[PDB]
Amino acid sequence: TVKVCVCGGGNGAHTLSGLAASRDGVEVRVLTLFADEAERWTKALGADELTVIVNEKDGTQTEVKSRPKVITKDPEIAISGADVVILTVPAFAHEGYFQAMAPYVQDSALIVGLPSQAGFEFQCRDILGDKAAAVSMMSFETLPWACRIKEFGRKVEVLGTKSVLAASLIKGTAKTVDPLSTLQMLHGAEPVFRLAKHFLEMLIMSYSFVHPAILFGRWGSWDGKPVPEAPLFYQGIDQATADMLTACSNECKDVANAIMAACPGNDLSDDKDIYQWYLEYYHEDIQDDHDLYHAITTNKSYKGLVHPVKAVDAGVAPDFGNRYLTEDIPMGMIVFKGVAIAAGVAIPSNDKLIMWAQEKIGKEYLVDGALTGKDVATTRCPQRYGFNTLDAILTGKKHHHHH
Ligand SMILES: NC(=O)C1=CN([C@@H]2O[C@H](COP(=O)(O)OP(=O)(O)OC[C@H]3O[C@@H](n4cnc5c(N)ncnc54)[C@H](O)[C@@H]3O)[C@@H](O)[C@H]2O)C=CC1
Ligand SMILES: N=C(N)NCCCCN
Repeated sequence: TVKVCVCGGGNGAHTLSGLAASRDGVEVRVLTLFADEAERWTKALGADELTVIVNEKDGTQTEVKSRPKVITKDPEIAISGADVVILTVPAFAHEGYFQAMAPYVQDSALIVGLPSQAGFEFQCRDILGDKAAAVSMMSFETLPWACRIKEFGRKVEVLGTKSVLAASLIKGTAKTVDPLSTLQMLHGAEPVFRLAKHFLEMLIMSYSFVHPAILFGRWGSWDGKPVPEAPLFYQGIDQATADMLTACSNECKDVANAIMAACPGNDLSDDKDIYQWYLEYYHEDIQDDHDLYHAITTNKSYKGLVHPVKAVDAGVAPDFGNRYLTEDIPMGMIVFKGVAIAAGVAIPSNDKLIMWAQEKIGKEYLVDGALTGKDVATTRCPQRYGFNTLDAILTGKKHHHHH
């Protein structure tokens, strides 16, 4: 039997619990530490099975029905004996699960971030301590599905499910169940999971700048004047924002190259241009792909997608807060900035974006190019956990003298 603990009670948690529990020889324990979400889910589901509606490419809908073994807020029941522990929650909830699982997680456990967001492994290492080197840490780029709960506890819809998805892996000393094939089995035929060469590649390939860039490209020098209605998001970018995304992406390559040169045996060559990335994973949706601007603006899976806005005098105004900034900055850009400092690589365009973004949401992470902001302890930059060197970042071991 493979024993999976699904952490969370969101769209993803519902879907993953639904899908994973439908597989033969799989036992699912749902863990959720959000107050009494666990009891609520339980009362709601009753004696029925959890239902997942999957929208196929045919336009048809397949119904998956299954039941988890237990739905609980008790980590001892959820984590003990678990072969795989999958965290599917907004990144701010990760700290709580790592803290809860710590004294119950076995050496052999595969600890999965679905999705991880940036700094997932640094946090995991810090919280689990000496147990971190034993377990394996798996980081997935994004969520496998586009999904929404329809009826809490008992029904979730997959609007679409990704064709391919990448994940990185830090192997522990303990032999886990096979990370890639086990995860694949839980998800079914799709996405077709591939293994990223190195976890830092996966972290950098998050392109945490993307959403901060887009918001800046449309609201950067915003004269305060309202607009009639929510402007297009991705499809609404101009040439300047495209260039900005190219600049940031290059800064990603810069950091990647610096690590490789300072640290032999760390293959980060799969860090590619955002433009080169778009064509790899959206080609069938892009009608005009001669450059990055056109690659993004003619992307058919970006149509109808608009900025978050709110009602103001004489029209509509950008709605910051959201998760483009409250997540992508502390759980994204800052982490990348932490690696950039450790590599010694300047990244003026990422910096430009951080400084602007944090002000919008009334947070402070970066000050004078240095990670000394008011709320820097709420981020996952490796420096926050005392991982200050590339070696510390890579291996999780601090230094270490010795009189
Ligand atoms: N289609 C989708 O739902 C997409 C979501 N994602 C990403 O995947 C991640 C998971 O997505 P969802 O499952 O939709 O997230 P969600 O927003 O549905 O998750 C809500 C869950 O977060 C936890 N939570 C909320 N407030 C909390 C609190 N203050 N303290 C402790 N726990 C709390 C609870 O368990 C709650 O059930 C997100 O980071 C999202 O950005 C990525 C692609 C698509
Ligand atoms: N890391 C990637 N390759 N893609 C990120 C998916 C977008 C999540 N906002």
